[PDB]
Amino acid sequence: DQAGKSPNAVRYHGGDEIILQGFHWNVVREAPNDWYNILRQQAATIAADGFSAIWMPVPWRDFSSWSDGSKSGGGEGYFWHDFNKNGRYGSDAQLRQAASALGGAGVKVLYDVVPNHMNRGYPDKEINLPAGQGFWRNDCADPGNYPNDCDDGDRFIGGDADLNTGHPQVYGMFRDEFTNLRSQYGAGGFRFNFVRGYAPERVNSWMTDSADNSFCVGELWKGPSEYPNWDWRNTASWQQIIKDWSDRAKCPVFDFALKERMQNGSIADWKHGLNGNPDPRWREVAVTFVDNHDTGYSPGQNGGQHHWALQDGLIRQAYAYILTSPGTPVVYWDHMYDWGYGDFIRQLIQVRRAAGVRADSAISFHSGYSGLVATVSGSQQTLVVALNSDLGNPGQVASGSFSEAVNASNGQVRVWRS
Ligand SMILES: OC[C@H]1O[C@H](O[C@H]2[C@H](O)[C@@H](O)[C@@H](O[C@H]3[C@H](O)[C@@H](O)[C@@H](O[C@H]4[C@H](O)[C@@H](O)[C@@H](O)O[C@@H]4CO)O[C@@H]3CO)O[C@@H]2CO)[C@H](O)[C@@H](O)[C@@H]1O
Ligand SMILES: [Ca+2]
Ligand SMILES: [Ca+2]
Repeated sequence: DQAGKSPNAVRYHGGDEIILQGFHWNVVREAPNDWYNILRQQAATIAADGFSAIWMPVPWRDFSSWSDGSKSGGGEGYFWHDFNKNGRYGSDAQLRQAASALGGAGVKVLYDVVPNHMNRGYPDKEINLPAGQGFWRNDCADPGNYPNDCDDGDRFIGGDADLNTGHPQVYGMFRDEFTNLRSQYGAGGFRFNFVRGYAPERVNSWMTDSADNSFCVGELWKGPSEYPNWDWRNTASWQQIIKDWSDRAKCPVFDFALKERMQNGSIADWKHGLNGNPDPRWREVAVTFVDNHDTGYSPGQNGGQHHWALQDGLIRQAYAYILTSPGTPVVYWDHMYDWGYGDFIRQLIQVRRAAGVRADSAISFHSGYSGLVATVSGSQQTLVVALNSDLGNPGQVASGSFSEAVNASNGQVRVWRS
């Protein structure tokens, strides 16, 4: 496991990670207080499957609850009240055991952290920040969903639970928790939630202070149309928006550019995500995914959130693409362990590793065939990927001797190695 910073000092940890998203939306409902036991028991399996890191749920206890019609939720971690680890996923003791098992098996543990807001109204919590001291966004005049003097980012819905992450004392509080997670809970890095809610630069500061050499990823989900009309971003590509955040936070960013193309474009257009960018400084910072707990379905209740879910007919194609291309891929718990795509994903992980494909590997797209046809220059081997294509043989598009590595869904998914 190579472990440096990119040529632009972005914390991609060598550019060779393969991450497993360690949970789905309904875990606290389906395996109440048992999740960490489940991960401890699966640790060896996860490690054997080929994952170098696991994205853990928010460790901070969440006893929130909400409901609007048919839809209900809470306790998943995004509306935590204090840093106590005895939450709905399991106890502090179980977390430590879980993190120890994962780490023991060579899997780095990445924690999901929510610095933007907290469950302000929770009657029994260990963290109580009073009003009138500048700890909250609403300690200042709050016009709309725009930075105010108490919060240099967007607000979460109403903004009444938004923290002034820039307040010396709030910053310091998060800083200390990140260091704790690293020193007693075996953190190898963090997944930053709702990155639109506070300054990119603050993420860099936090990383510098607590885990400079760790892996980090930011969740920036905000389209061009969400920026003000006078902002350059209102007319920029999804790629430029996430790339800009990454340059400032010095952390890799979720490829929402690729996700938007998977949802709205044709398969041939998948070449427009950040990870397909001809400049390695651009594609190496992309953190690719097919679905997550927000965008995809989850076993259980209401099918989870499914805010921007990939149709089942493209799941295999979607995984074939992210596992064989540049950037850093993320595999969704469910596709891997619930829905039966596990064997298929296992195969591709092996292909990725044997070819020596990494964050900055070169990718070329071929224009003369239907579907998506790409040539990937791994450090060990060259890959020819043809998805929903009429391509006849790898030799039509690449020089060399190729063997078939993957052939699934009636040739809709084909991968060849040199
Ligand atoms: O006190 C502040 C606000 O509190 C109340 O908000 C409720 C929401 O109405 C609920 O829908 C819910 O919010 C969830 C949200 O549904 C869920 O997607 C998740 O959101 C994450 C998401 O994973 C991710 O995309 C990311 O970008 O950030 C989001 C925020 O972390 O988690 C949310 C929190 O559980 O629950 C909240 C709070 O209970 C109230 O209705 C508001 O008016 C009020 O302003
Ligand atoms: Ca690494
Ligand atoms: Ca905010």
